[PDB]
Amino acid sequence: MKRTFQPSVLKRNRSHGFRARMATKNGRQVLARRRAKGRARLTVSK
Amino acid sequence: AVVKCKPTSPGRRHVVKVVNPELHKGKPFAPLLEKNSKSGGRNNNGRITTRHIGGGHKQAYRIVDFKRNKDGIPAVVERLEYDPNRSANIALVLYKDGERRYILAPKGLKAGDQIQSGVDAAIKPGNTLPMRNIPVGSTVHNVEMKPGKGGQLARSAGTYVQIVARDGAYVTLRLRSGEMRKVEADCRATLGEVGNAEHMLRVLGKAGAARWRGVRPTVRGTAMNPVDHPHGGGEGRNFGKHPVTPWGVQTKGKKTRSNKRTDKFIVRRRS
Amino acid sequence: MIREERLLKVLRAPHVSEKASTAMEKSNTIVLKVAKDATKAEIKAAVQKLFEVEVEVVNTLVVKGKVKRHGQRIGRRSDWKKAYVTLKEGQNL
RNA sequence: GCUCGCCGGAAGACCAAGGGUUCCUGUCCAACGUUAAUCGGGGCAGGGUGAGUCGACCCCUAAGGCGAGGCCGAAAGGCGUAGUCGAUGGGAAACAGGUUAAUAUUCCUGUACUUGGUGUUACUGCGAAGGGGGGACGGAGAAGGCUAUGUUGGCCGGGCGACGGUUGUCCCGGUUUAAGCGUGUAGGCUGGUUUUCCAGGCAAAUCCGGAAAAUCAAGGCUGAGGCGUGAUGACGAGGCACUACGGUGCUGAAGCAACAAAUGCCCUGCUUCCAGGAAAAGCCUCUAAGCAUCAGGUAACAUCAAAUCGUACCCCAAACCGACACAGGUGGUCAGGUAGAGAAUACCAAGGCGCUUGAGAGAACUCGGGUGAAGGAACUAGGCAAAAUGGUGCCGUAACUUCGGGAGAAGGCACGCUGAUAUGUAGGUGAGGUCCCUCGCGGAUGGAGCUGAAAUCAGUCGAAGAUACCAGCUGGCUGCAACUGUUUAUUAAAAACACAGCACUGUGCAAACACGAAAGUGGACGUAUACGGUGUGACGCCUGCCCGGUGCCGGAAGGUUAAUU
RNA sequence: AGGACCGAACCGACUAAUGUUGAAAAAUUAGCGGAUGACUUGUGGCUGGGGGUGAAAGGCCAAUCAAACCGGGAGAUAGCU
Ligand SMILES: NCC[C@H](O)C(=O)N[C@@H]1C[C@H](N)[C@@H](O[C@H]2O[C@H](CN)CC[C@H]2N)[C@H](O)[C@H]1O[C@H]1O[C@H](CO)[C@@H](O)[C@H](N)[C@H]1O
Ligand SMILES: NCC[C@H](O)C(=O)N[C@@H]1C[C@H](N)[C@@H](O[C@H]2O[C@H](CN)CC[C@H]2N)[C@H](O)[C@H]1O[C@H]1O[C@H](CO)[C@@H](O)[C@H](N)[C@H]1O
Ligand SMILES: [Mg+2]
Ligand SMILES: [Mg+2]
Ligand SMILES: [Mg+2]
Ligand SMILES: [Mg+2]
Ligand SMILES: [Mg+2]
Ligand SMILES: [Mg+2]
Ligand SMILES: [Mg+2]
Ligand SMILES: [Mg+2]
Ligand SMILES: [Mg+2]
Ligand SMILES: [Mg+2]
Ligand SMILES: [Mg+2]
Ligand SMILES: [Mg+2]
Ligand SMILES: [Mg+2]
Ligand SMILES: [Mg+2]
Ligand SMILES: [Mg+2]
Ligand SMILES: [Mg+2]
Ligand SMILES: [Mg+2]
Ligand SMILES: [Mg+2]
Ligand SMILES: [Mg+2]
Ligand SMILES: [Mg+2]
Ligand SMILES: [Mg+2]
Ligand SMILES: [Mg+2]
Ligand SMILES: [Mg+2]
Ligand SMILES: [Mg+2]
Ligand SMILES: [Mg+2]
Ligand SMILES: [Mg+2]
Ligand SMILES: [Mg+2]
Ligand SMILES: [Mg+2]
Ligand SMILES: [Mg+2]
Ligand SMILES: [Mg+2]
Ligand SMILES: [Mg+2]
Ligand SMILES: [Mg+2]
Ligand SMILES: [Mg+2]
Ligand SMILES: [Mg+2]
Ligand SMILES: [Mg+2]
Ligand SMILES: [Mg+2]
Ligand SMILES: [Mg+2]
Ligand SMILES: [Mg+2]
Ligand SMILES: [Mg+2]
Ligand SMILES: [Mg+2]
Ligand SMILES: [Mg+2]
Ligand SMILES: [Mg+2]
Ligand SMILES: [Mg+2]
Ligand SMILES: [Mg+2]
Ligand SMILES: [Mg+2]
Ligand SMILES: [Mg+2]
Ligand SMILES: [Mg+2]
Ligand SMILES: [Mg+2]
Ligand SMILES: [Mg+2]
Ligand SMILES: [Mg+2]
Ligand SMILES: [Mg+2]
Ligand SMILES: [Mg+2]
Ligand SMILES: [Mg+2]
Ligand SMILES: [Mg+2]
Ligand SMILES: [Mg+2]
Ligand SMILES: [Mg+2]
Ligand SMILES: [Mg+2]
Ligand SMILES: [Mg+2]
Ligand SMILES: [Mg+2]
Ligand SMILES: [Mg+2]
Ligand SMILES: [Mg+2]
Ligand SMILES: [Mg+2]
Repeated sequence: MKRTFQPSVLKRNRSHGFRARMATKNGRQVLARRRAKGRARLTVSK
Repeated sequence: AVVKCKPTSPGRRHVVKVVNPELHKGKPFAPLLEKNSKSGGRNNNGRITTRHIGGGHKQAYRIVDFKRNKDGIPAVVERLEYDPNRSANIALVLYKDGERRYILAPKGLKAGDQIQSGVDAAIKPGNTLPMRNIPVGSTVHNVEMKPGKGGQLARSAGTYVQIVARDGAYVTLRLRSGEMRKVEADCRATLGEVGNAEHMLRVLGKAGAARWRGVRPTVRGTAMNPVDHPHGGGEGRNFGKHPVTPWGVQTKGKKTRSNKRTDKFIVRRRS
Repeated sequence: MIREERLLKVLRAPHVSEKASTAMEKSNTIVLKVAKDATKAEIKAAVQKLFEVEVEVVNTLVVKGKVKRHGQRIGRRSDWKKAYVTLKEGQNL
């Protein structure tokens, strides 16, 4: 039974990483929202 | 020749192949080769804009000479070669100065034949001349529409254009479609038809043979749902509609051409 | 030429363990905790200048710090660099 | 610790992905572990990952992304040129032995190789953002030559057996050695050398392409394996002694041949086919500007340098994805013996395990199996399930057919072991020896030794010889779909979809059409023997009548008719 | 030669039984189909919600699909319980 989550660090970083978020104007809005909320982890980068 | 395959399997029973013993059996001329990757019918937005395209064999692009601009220099047909990118075969030709090129092989062309281009060239197959210098009533191919742009008409296997008339700066041509068109008399054309007229006599015989050529299956609109096609729906086999394309335009007889820019060059439509 | 200030910052301490003792007693290799950003050239220069011994070769590894628990809270110890410095058969550091 | 059982193309070993300290040692047993726990992948503390050569980084690019200017768009933004990123692909170099509780192609020992910088010698036309070559490429099939590997023999060390025999044609074990360096073989490809000239290669070119002669008839490129050296070495049985009995010090004999043999190598080869099978750099070469008694290039030598990051451990799994120590899922590499076609199957090797509650009893009933008198589908919606068939060789085989099929039709016969033919045959391999030569990794003769079917005859045992595992049930009529394929992940695999074929239809290329406020893009680097839409659905014989309705196509006189005025 | 035949790996999923607070939110066991191709698989990429993709089942688009999920309009509205 293959499950929906198949980890891959390269794909993780390329889809949800810090630079991926900063590439677009809506990702920077995601980053601003998380900074305003006070998240201890901004992105999946680490 | 045209060969029928013996029915040793259901996929071989109905296969008819066109086999040319005179086609080159080695690799193509490397300097004249380019890469062309597949698209799947998808444009720069990533969407499918043409349907039923995808897969097939990997192919290299052979840079074929459609302009035929080396005027006055004779060339000898080094050989004939298979081109995966067109229904016609190509001919590798060598010029007297040591330049090799690819042209469309016309009917009757063979290794060792001599070809030339320009106003002073002889009226024989494979020779390129302005249609102002080609006699009227001649059968030409690879016809230019704009002087210097390169041949665009009658480029498929077995196709040709007939020079019907000539009126000042223009020549009327009968096209394979049955259309009469006006083209500047200064446009170029090659003499003779395009070889490989047996290309239309081949039968693929199986679905995999169509898949080898990059064609994907065609689902009929009647077999879809109303949300998928205007033809979809029904409890059983129902149609009750005027046939239409997947986007709602009538598809049996309704005319779609609209070009007032080039309407002036159409002497008569194909019918 | 690496400066003396850099050489003085490079080396952090000696490493004391059974493996380090065996290395010293069998191959003339001293094991040192060095700075994380210390290179083999910097370690060689620092050891020669400050320990007044001749060095044959330097091998380095980065040791990653362990995840530990203190009162049911989770912390991590820092990574550190370990250098195996081989001396020239008569130095006795 | 000794027995027993299980896996052994795995339930063994090594990795990538993913995880992240789960690794090793000491210590503890609260909680966790479906039970106890002294044990643990649990708690705590300490330790452990060593590289010029392995990988990343790095140079080069694919799909694709981003993209100075630019084009487009209410704004946000979209697209895209020059560029720049982007592996899953191309690009230099290390092997064997030893070693830790835990790392090793990284440490040690021995023996190597690569790239670059400097300095000294000599010889010298060097030079790119340009030219050429090369890198560089498919499927299938066939065979030869090899090797990894195995088997047997020889050799060496040990043994003489708890119960009849075992000094022998007896038993057990071992019989191993790398890269590198030298040679250049089976095989594959290609005619060499010189001269003259030239509308081609964004200009030049001595380079590539082309034209014309002369001359030599063997030159060159590639290439597994073998051989020598590496190696007077390392390893090596067991022995001579220790052990804190987990493990250690010293010695060390033989260390060969024949046969069989890969799916690995020659082989990016060869043959053939059509569906016609990446790119760029590294690399070789040619020059331009330029420099030109300098730079730069080539060879030799000496010296320096090769940074940084990963490296523990699990990795078909108790450590990854599944909430679990979960009968699920998960890419690559290795591939022993007997039997076997086999990577199936049975039993074993090396190696690893007995699956974290047990002990009893021996009710109904449930689950998974074995056997069954007489009957034999009478069961049931239905032969569901089960039972049955099953291998090889040979004989034999119907309607129908699109001539291929149907067909493994159906049906039947033989099958173990022993001896002989022949103390091992036909065939395969093939030493020494002999002889010759364009003397070598050579040719001819020869057959020793090894290996070794299948057949016939005779005998022989059992109820049974394809003895286990493994391994088609067969035939007749009929509907549907021509066929192989696809489909409702998780109640429907079908007669549904697709399909080759057929027809109608649009489209003359700035194509129709589709995605896009647009720019652009696909169609297509295609051009009517092409492309799009629609319907039908191999093939055979065919496809009748109706244009009144609805649509489409053509017409353009007349009637009506918008903005406009 | 072949969308050829028999049959492992590999891909699938026709039958039955078990299980159905399961070992498992789709499996196990015994049989079953394809197995050189319209095959299968790793790595990376692209297509985005009235949108995609679909050999077409309204199938699939993160255990969710006749219009995904997340946040907001929002305390929608509810002659109904
Ligand atoms: N010092 C030790 C003993 C000594 O060497 C010895 O006994 N040699 C015999 C010789 C005796 N002649 C051999 O017979 C065989 O070939 C004979 C043919 N020469 C025929 C019979 C056959 N059994 C016997 O096989 C052979 O056995 C030995 O060597 C064998 C070779 O590998 C090994 O397999 C075996 N393990 C080993 O005992
Ligand atoms: N493998 C067994 C499978 C099975 O038993 C089988 O199909 N058997 C066929 C039967 C089929 N009916 C037989 O025709 C033969 O007699 C026919 C009698 N009229 C005529 C044609 C002739 N070929 C066929 O010779 C025979 O082929 C078999 O035996 C051959 C010869 O040893 C083998 O080459 C072949 N590998 C093998 O299949
Ligand atoms: Mg998370
Ligand atoms: Mg189409
Ligand atoms: Mg069709
Ligand atoms: Mg259709
Ligand atoms: Mg459609
Ligand atoms: Mg339907
Ligand atoms: Mg509709
Ligand atoms: Mg009906
Ligand atoms: Mg070292
Ligand atoms: Mg390191
Ligand atoms: Mg024991
Ligand atoms: Mg821990
Ligand atoms: Mg442990
Ligand atoms: Mg407990
Ligand atoms: Mg622990
Ligand atoms: Mg800009
Ligand atoms: Mg862009
Ligand atoms: Mg780019
Ligand atoms: Mg780059
Ligand atoms: Mg890579
Ligand atoms: Mg280990
Ligand atoms: Mg061998
Ligand atoms: Mg194979
Ligand atoms: Mg390891
Ligand atoms: Mg358990
Ligand atoms: Mg498990
Ligand atoms: Mg698997
Ligand atoms: Mg097995
Ligand atoms: Mg248990
Ligand atoms: Mg019982
Ligand atoms: Mg019972
Ligand atoms: Mg009972
Ligand atoms: Mg029972
Ligand atoms: Mg029973
Ligand atoms: Mg029974
Ligand atoms: Mg009975
Ligand atoms: Mg009976
Ligand atoms: Mg009966
Ligand atoms: Mg009955
Ligand atoms: Mg009854
Ligand atoms: Mg049954
Ligand atoms: Mg009926
Ligand atoms: Mg069917
Ligand atoms: Mg039919
Ligand atoms: Mg029919
Ligand atoms: Mg499926
Ligand atoms: Mg279903
Ligand atoms: Mg367009
Ligand atoms: Mg047409
Ligand atoms: Mg269509
Ligand atoms: Mg139909
Ligand atoms: Mg009709
Ligand atoms: Mg097949
Ligand atoms: Mg079949
Ligand atoms: Mg099969
Ligand atoms: Mg089903
Ligand atoms: Mg099964
Ligand atoms: Mg429906
Ligand atoms: Mg789902
Ligand atoms: Mg809606
Ligand atoms: Mg409101
Ligand atoms: Mg409410």
